[PDB]
Amino acid sequence: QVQLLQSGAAVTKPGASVRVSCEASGYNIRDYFIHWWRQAPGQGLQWVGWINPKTGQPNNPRQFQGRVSLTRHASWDFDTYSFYMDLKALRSDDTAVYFCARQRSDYWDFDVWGSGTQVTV
Amino acid sequence: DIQMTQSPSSLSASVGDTVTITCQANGYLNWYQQRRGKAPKLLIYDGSKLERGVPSRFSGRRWGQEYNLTINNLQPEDIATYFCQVYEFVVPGTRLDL
Amino acid sequence: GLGAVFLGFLGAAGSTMGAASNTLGVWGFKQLQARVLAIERYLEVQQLLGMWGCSGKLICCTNVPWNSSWSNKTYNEIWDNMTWMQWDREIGNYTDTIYKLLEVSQFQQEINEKDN
Amino acid sequence: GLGAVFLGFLGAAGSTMGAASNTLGVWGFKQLQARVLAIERYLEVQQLLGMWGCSGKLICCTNVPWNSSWSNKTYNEIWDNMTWMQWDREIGNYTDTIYKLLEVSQFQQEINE
Amino acid sequence: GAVFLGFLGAAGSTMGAASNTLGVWGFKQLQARVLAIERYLEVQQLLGMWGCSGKLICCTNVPWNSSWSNKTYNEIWDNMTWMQWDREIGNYTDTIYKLLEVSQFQQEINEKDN
Amino acid sequence: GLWVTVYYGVPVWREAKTTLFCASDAEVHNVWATHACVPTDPNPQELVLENVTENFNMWKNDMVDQMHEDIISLWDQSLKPCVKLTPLCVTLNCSDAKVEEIKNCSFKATTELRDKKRREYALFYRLDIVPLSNSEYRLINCNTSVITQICPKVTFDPIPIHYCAPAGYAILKCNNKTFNGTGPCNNVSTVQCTHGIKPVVSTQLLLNGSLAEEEIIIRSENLTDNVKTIIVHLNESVEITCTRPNNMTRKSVRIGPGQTFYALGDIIGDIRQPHCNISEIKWEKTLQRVSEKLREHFNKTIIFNQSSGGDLEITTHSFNCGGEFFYCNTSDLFFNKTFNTNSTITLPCRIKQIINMWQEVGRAMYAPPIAGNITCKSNITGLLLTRDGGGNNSTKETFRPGGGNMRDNWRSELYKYKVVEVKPLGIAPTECNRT
Amino acid sequence: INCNTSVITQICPKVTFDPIPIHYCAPAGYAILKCNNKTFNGTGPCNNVSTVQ
Amino acid sequence: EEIKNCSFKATTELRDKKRREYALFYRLDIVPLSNSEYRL
Ligand SMILES: *[C@@H]1O[C@H](CO)[C@@H](O[C@@H]2O[C@H](CO)[C@@H](O[C@@H]3O[C@H](CO[C@H]4O[C@H](CO[C@H]5O[C@H](CO)[C@@H](O)[C@H](O)[C@@H]5O)[C@@H](O)[C@H](O[C@H]5O[C@H](CO)[C@@H](O)[C@H](O)[C@@H]5O)[C@@H]4O)[C@@H](O)[C@H](O[C@H]4O[C@H](CO)[C@@H](O)[C@H](O)[C@@H]4O)[C@@H]3O)[C@H](O)[C@H]2NC(C)=O)[C@H](O)[C@H]1NC(C)=O
Ligand SMILES: *[C@@H]1O[C@H](CO)[C@@H](O[C@@H]2O[C@H](CO)[C@@H](O[C@@H]3O[C@H](CO)[C@@H](O)[C@H](O)[C@@H]3O)[C@H](O)[C@H]2NC(C)=O)[C@H](O)[C@H]1NC(C)=O
Ligand SMILES: *[C@@H]1O[C@H](CO)[C@@H](O[C@@H]2O[C@H](CO)[C@@H](O)[C@H](O)[C@H]2NC(C)=O)[C@H](O)[C@H]1NC(C)=O
Ligand SMILES: *[C@@H]1O[C@H](CO)[C@@H](O[C@@H]2O[C@H](CO)[C@@H](O)[C@H](O)[C@H]2NC(C)=O)[C@H](O)[C@H]1NC(C)=O
Ligand SMILES: *[C@@H]1O[C@H](CO)[C@@H](O)[C@H](O)[C@H]1NC(C)=O
Ligand SMILES: *[C@@H]1O[C@H](CO)[C@@H](O)[C@H](O)[C@H]1NC(C)=O
Ligand SMILES: *[C@@H]1O[C@H](CO)[C@@H](O)[C@H](O)[C@H]1NC(C)=O
Ligand SMILES: *[C@@H]1O[C@H](CO)[C@@H](O)[C@H](O)[C@H]1NC(C)=O
Ligand SMILES: *[C@@H]1O[C@H](CO)[C@@H](O)[C@H](O)[C@H]1NC(C)=O
Ligand SMILES: *[C@@H]1O[C@H](CO)[C@@H](O)[C@H](O)[C@H]1NC(C)=O
Ligand SMILES: *[C@@H]1O[C@H](CO)[C@@H](O)[C@H](O)[C@H]1NC(C)=O
Ligand SMILES: *[C@@H]1O[C@H](CO)[C@@H](O)[C@H](O)[C@H]1NC(C)=O
Ligand SMILES: *[C@@H]1O[C@H](CO)[C@@H](O)[C@H](O)[C@H]1NC(C)=O
Ligand SMILES: *[C@@H]1O[C@H](CO)[C@@H](O)[C@H](O)[C@H]1NC(C)=O
Ligand SMILES: *[C@@H]1O[C@H](CO)[C@@H](O)[C@H](O)[C@H]1NC(C)=O
Ligand SMILES: *[C@@H]1O[C@H](CO)[C@@H](O)[C@H](O)[C@H]1NC(C)=O
Ligand SMILES: *[C@@H]1O[C@H](CO)[C@@H](O)[C@H](O)[C@H]1NC(C)=O
Ligand SMILES: *[C@@H]1O[C@H](CO)[C@@H](O)[C@H](O)[C@H]1NC(C)=O
Ligand SMILES: *[C@@H]1O[C@H](CO)[C@@H](O)[C@H](O)[C@H]1NC(C)=O
Ligand SMILES: *[C@@H]1O[C@H](CO)[C@@H](O)[C@H](O)[C@H]1NC(C)=O
Ligand SMILES: *[C@@H]1O[C@H](CO)[C@@H](O)[C@H](O)[C@H]1NC(C)=O
Ligand SMILES: *[C@@H]1O[C@H](CO)[C@@H](O)[C@H](O)[C@H]1NC(C)=O
Ligand SMILES: *[C@@H]1O[C@H](CO)[C@@H](O)[C@H](O)[C@H]1NC(C)=O
Ligand SMILES: *[C@@H]1O[C@H](CO)[C@@H](O)[C@H](O)[C@H]1NC(C)=O
Ligand SMILES: *[C@@H]1O[C@H](CO)[C@@H](O)[C@H](O)[C@H]1NC(C)=O
Ligand SMILES: *[C@@H]1O[C@H](CO)[C@@H](O)[C@H](O)[C@H]1NC(C)=O
Ligand SMILES: *[C@@H]1O[C@H](CO)[C@@H](O)[C@H](O)[C@H]1NC(C)=O
Ligand SMILES: *[C@@H]1O[C@H](CO)[C@@H](O)[C@H](O)[C@H]1NC(C)=O
Ligand SMILES: *[C@@H]1O[C@H](CO)[C@@H](O)[C@H](O)[C@H]1NC(C)=O
Ligand SMILES: *[C@@H]1O[C@H](CO)[C@@H](O)[C@H](O)[C@H]1NC(C)=O
Ligand SMILES: *[C@@H]1O[C@H](CO)[C@@H](O)[C@H](O)[C@H]1NC(C)=O
Ligand SMILES: *[C@@H]1O[C@H](CO)[C@@H](O)[C@H](O)[C@H]1NC(C)=O
Repeated sequence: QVQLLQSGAAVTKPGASVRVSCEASGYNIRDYFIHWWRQAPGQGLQWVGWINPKTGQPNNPRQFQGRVSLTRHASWDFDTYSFYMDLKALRSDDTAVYFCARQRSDYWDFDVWGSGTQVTV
Repeated sequence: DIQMTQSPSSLSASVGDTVTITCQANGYLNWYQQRRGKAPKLLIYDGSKLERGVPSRFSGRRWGQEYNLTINNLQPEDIATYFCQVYEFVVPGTRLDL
Repeated sequence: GLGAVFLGFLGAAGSTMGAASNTLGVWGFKQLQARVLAIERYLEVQQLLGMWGCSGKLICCTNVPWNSSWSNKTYNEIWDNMTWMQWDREIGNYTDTIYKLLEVSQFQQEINEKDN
Repeated sequence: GLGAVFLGFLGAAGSTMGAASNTLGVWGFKQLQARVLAIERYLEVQQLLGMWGCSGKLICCTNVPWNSSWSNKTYNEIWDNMTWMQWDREIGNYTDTIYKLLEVSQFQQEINE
Repeated sequence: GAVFLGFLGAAGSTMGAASNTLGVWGFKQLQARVLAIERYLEVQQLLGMWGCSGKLICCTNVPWNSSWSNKTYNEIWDNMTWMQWDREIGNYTDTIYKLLEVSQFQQEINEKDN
Repeated sequence: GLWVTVYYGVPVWREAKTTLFCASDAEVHNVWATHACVPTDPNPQELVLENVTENFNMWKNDMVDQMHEDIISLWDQSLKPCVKLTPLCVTLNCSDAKVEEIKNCSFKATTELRDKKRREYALFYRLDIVPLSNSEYRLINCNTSVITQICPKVTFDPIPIHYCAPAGYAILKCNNKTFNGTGPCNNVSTVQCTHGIKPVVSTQLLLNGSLAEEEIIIRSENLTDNVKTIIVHLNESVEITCTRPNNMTRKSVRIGPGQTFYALGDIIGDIRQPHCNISEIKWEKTLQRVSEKLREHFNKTIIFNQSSGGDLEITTHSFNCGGEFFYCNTSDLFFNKTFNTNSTITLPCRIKQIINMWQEVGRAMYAPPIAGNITCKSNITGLLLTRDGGGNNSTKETFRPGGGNMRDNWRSELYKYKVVEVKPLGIAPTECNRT
Repeated sequence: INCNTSVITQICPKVTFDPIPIHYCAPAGYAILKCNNKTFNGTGPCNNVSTVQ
Repeated sequence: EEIKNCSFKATTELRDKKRREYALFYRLDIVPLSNSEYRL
């Protein structure tokens, strides 16, 4: 649980694509799931989906289905696993900051979070 | 179809007193605090168990379908937007006071 | 040794106490562990009985009085309404105390016949 | 455990029925396997004897009579003409049946008290 | 296992007073279990063949010849403990075991023809 | 009372975990190494308890955990003797196959004569070899782990195996017939020795295996949670049978002293793309029956949609067919199928030679080819699905087939078992007062 | 002579391959029967049999 | 004279190919062949 650093801020015009990267080194990445969260200005948290590190099986809400695509690319060593999040279509309401979380056990609790990556349109 | 509500929507209390927040929800509930622009942090999981790294004076209790979070003797840096976190449902919190 | 007889005791498990009486590789190393594990359990039961003065007798009585602290219920109710399982749950805490008191009784009983 | 006690029974094997009464590596895993087999064998005899009411008794006496189908012979021929070898095969076919009725005989004795 | 440690209690007390009162881990443990279980049966094996098959104190019908020992009963259970007893008879323990064994067989036959 | 008595052989048991051994029923070595399994009893005991109720949960059951550990060891033991294909990763100059699925080419490797180089031609599938840069390829998994070829002698046929409890222990099972996954069942029977279980490996549609009766049982750790998978059990056997029409040719390639590498050799006969076919009307109504069961458990309208994506081992149905490992779409079965003739649904798909099964750290394995077409039937008796949800949905609760951890395959057949220790010592009050 | 069909392994220099008499000795609960018929081939009954552990 | 930084090459992903690599070793970990040459 040493760190869960994320990518930097980026700006994309409507109709473009944005890439956000999340890296984890300390803990064993093949044992705990990873979740992605969204938060638009002046609003609470939102759910984007989860990706299983063992097998790259994503799971996203209906609204984001067909747009967001979660990918995991392990390094040569079984450490510093890289988690990506790509979306195709943009909307005026997609202006938000996306975080990188981690599920610990059956209890849906998150103790390590990334800094954030603000994306505008 | 887990449901939850936030009755107050606006909280105010002077420093040094006892203030509480409640989130009536089904299933497991987790409490988080969010600074301005930074990621949240976990206080308690399963409603009562305490996370490592959260300072004392932060504790929670469960009574039926309602969850208690007791905040006491406020000191600076404690102002936060507290929200209850169900599996994939989070409701907006409330800035405590200052 | 044979486990078939052990499963025989399990018949009529739900019946009352009174009614019950009336009625080189992994494959080869796991087997060896089971055989060593299985044989120990048989001797563990025998070892306790051997030092209780009972030498394999299915029903065996003793002379230790029953302390009212552990339990005090009428005999008929226990053997006519209760089951073997519920007995272990309430006495399970005090089984160790009961076991120790049995040991001294047999030791005292045998010594008495010597001095006479 | 000790095999000498087993050896003594083999003595006078050919003697008549009555006369018998009157008179990490390869080495270490096989040894362990044989040792586990040796100890298991002893309890098989004890287990059968214990459930028949035989508790450390060289000779026992039960309370079950013979069925006429098993055999029809009297004492003198059995105990002075045959030997344990050929005699056993005569009753061997009924060995399993006798075991079942022998265990219940001891069990029903204990419930009486 | 604790029962064996119980015998060592009051070791120094006199005989009379004592009566009144896949890997390295997995195979070594396996060997110990088969070694310990065998040792238990070696003691039990001898006891059964002698007619006393679980009694705390046995009772036998073999006379005490003067050959092995010669001393008064009072000066056996009052001055020395069990440890010194072994050295005086430890050499001849084989003879007593064989002689005592045949006694059980002889007694059994005398019971059968009764 | 006032006097104690001890009873031996009483019906008392308490939960415990203990090692279990194998048993086989009825010349050629097996990967499961069933030759060491003791013969099964001619007629196993099926003692039944009448007035006793017990509760147990399969999710916390240790029987499934033990099976998962030993199965891994068996494959580890199986691959130890036969050789490992280390000396095959070189600059594989492959352009195309004369017969984007099959690639024919040769690799420059030496067997003896240290200062000499001689080429040998072998055929590999397109997905087996990944590009190195044009017209240059390389073996996929040898920058992560060493590849070892399965021993030719052993066979992959799954035969039933019984995990049979040791003496002094009992296994409790109940046939509640609509038995819930977790909770108390009031009809428990004690079986000393379990019944046959087939170690089958699959990812999406459980195959072969036992069925249910007059029910469509749905089991999961918790319905509300999303990560937890849903195990469906079908009472109707929807037969699935398919073949590989193409004809192979075995060929041996030297790689070292006493080491042989069997390649795909030469292709004989016209190329025919492999596929698997499934009855249409039989499957179309099969999901509808499952949909009705899921409707009451969720109260909302249900839609099946294909898997979102991922690795080839989870996004495609996989199984073993006579030593050949398949990976098929199963996309036409769960696409746009909202549930509120002789037509047959064909499911074209391809084959993979190097398989990363038993997902773990740094471990690969190569499957030698087999000459001649192969035919294999099978029964579909359960679907593994992962619910896709964000809530706040007017009905429209989408269900997407997926996979999960290997133990989920066997939990569907071990869902009624509990190994339990037996304590036959009992103490009761009695007025005996031993004479 | 053998590298294209097998792998040669040196014998450990320390060990000695000289034969030393050994006893194949049965466990407890089992016996071994040997009969000392002066003239007797592999098959056939023999009337002088002794039990050796 | 306590820690030495230097280069060499050994096996890689592909047997035929080579890669030059560098690592730091302590002075007493390695021994000289003789000038500017060492080995484990
Ligand atoms: C999938 O996951 C979900 C999510 O976890 C899980 O949901 C659980 O479901 C079970 C069963 O429905 C829940 O357990 C129940 O909890 C009830 C509420 O207990 C709380 O409130 C008690 C005060 O009484 C309240 O309720 C009554 C009745 O509704 C009401 O009149 C009152 O006014 C008041 O509102 C309180 O005492 C209790 O605290 C006790 O228990 C907790 C442990 O839960 C313990 O830690 C405390 O120390 C204290 O002892 C708790 O705070 C409860 O009423 C209910 O009781 C029934 O069962 C008992 C069994 O003996 C009966 O005796 C009794 O009469 C009732 O019939 C039951 O215990 C559980 O809370 C859910 N989970 C969560 C997180 O809430 C699913 O089960 C999961 N599914 C699967 C398949 O795994
Ligand atoms: C589900 O059950 C079916 C039916 O038994 C299984 O199909 C069987 O698969 C085996 C795999 O080896 C076939 O064995 C083969 O038989 C042929 C012909 O005898 C032989 O030439 C091969 O060398 C091999 O031994 C078997 O014939 C086949 N059964 C049939 C065709 O009826 C299927 O494998 C089971 N499911 C799973 C996942 O295994
Ligand atoms: C498998 O179980 C399903 C129910 O889960 C059965 O479907 C019902 O079968 C009965 C048979 O009389 C029909 O009357 C119903 O209309 C069917 N549907 C429902 C929703 O109940 C199905 O028949 C079972 N199949 C087998 C082979 O037993
Ligand atoms: C699997 O089922 C499909 C049905 O779609 C079979 O495909 C047909 O096979 C016959 C065989 O003579 C051909 O005449 C048809 O033209 C085929 N139709 C289609 C649409 O492909 C297929 O042969 C079956 N395969 C097996 C192994 O049973
Ligand atoms: C092996 O090489 C392939 C292709 O260059 C690459 O995709 C893969 O990530 C490498 N292995 C590891 C463990 O990174
Ligand atoms: C706890 O929650 C209940 C229910 O919302 C509320 O009535 C009570 O005042 C709360 N108490 C504290 C100390 O937060
Ligand atoms: C179970 O209870 C019923 C009803 O009292 C009784 O008839 C039956 O005999 C009981 N079962 C046993 C095994 O005694
Ligand atoms: C026995 O009972 C007496 C009185 O009920 C009590 O004082 C004593 O502690 C009990 N002893 C045990 C061992 O239960
Ligand atoms: C036995 O001890 C346990 C310890 O947790 C306790 O919960 C239980 O109530 C006790 N039961 C009896 C009958 O003393
Ligand atoms: C044993 O003999 C006695 C005396 O003749 C007799 O009373 C008794 O019934 C016999 N035992 C049996 C089982 O018949
Ligand atoms: C004796 O054996 C016959 C068959 O061999 C059987 O029919 C009969 O019931 C048996 N009788 C007894 C008393 O065992
Ligand atoms: C025992 O039964 C078998 C059954 O086939 C028979 O062949 C054999 O002759 C029987 N034994 C004797 C001694 O007759
Ligand atoms: C130990 O020796 C002392 C005298 O030295 C004696 O008083 C005591 O009783 C002895 N204890 C035992 C257990 O023999
Ligand atoms: C007692 O021992 C003496 C010593 O040799 C021996 O001569 C004598 O026969 C023995 N008597 C008995 C009864 O053991
Ligand atoms: C016991 O035997 C040993 C070895 O023969 C001998 O050295 C010792 O003196 C003997 N002791 C007695 C008391 O006879
Ligand atoms: C691969 O083989 C072809 C043979 O047609 C040759 O033309 C080409 O140069 C080769 N490429 C290499 C060795 O990189
Ligand atoms: C199976 O268990 C359920 C639990 O609610 C029960 O209602 C049902 O009657 C049981 N089945 C049978 C056949 O008793
Ligand atoms: C099994 O019982 C539990 C507890 O009542 C329940 O939550 C669960 O939904 C049941 N199983 C199914 C498949 O409904
Ligand atoms: C319990 O299951 C057995 C399994 O065959 C069945 O025979 C029996 O009828 C069942 N019990 C009830 C009450 O239906
Ligand atoms: C499939 O294999 C069988 C087995 O002999 C053979 O008879 C048949 O001709 C084969 N068919 C094809 C299309 O390869
Ligand atoms: C494959 O390529 C090699 C390249 O030399 C060629 O000789 C051969 O004819 C091709 N076809 C097959 C089936 O090997
Ligand atoms: C879902 O529940 C509601 C409320 O009881 C009911 O009106 C509706 O018909 C249900 N839908 C189903 C069972 O599909
Ligand atoms: C199924 O998924 C596809 C693409 O993923 C989508 O176009 C279609 O609308 C989905 N089906 C629904 C929502 O019923
Ligand atoms: C088969 O699956 C692939 C991806 O796994 C998909 O692109 C393709 O469309 C599927 N086949 C059909 C006929 O849709
Ligand atoms: C999905 O299913 C709905 C159900 O009626 C249908 O209207 C729609 O056209 C389907 N879309 C696709 C892409 O199959
Ligand atoms: C095709 O496959 C069959 C499978 O039995 C085999 O016998 C035959 O030799 C192969 N080749 C041809 C040309 O049929
Ligand atoms: C598959 O289902 C059929 C339908 O009766 C059955 O005959 C067959 O035995 C099943 N498969 C297996 C392997 O039992
Ligand atoms: C989402 O929640 C709001 C607030 O309860 C509700 O009005 C709305 O109908 C929900 N969405 C759907 C599709 O039901
Ligand atoms: C033991 O019980 C019997 C009757 O079962 C009775 O006659 C006797 O007096 C009792 N002994 C004692 C010491 O109470
Ligand atoms: C040896 O065997 C023969 C029979 O082949 C027998 O006649 C002879 O007596 C045997 N030898 C002895 C010494 O008995
Ligand atoms: C059997 O062999 C033994 C070997 O010592 C010999 O003493 C004996 O006389 C032999 N008996 C016969 C009948 O040959
Ligand atoms: C170490 O030696 C290498 C030579 O390969 C050189 O490139 C590098 O700059 C040197 N210093 C460090 C800190 O690596």
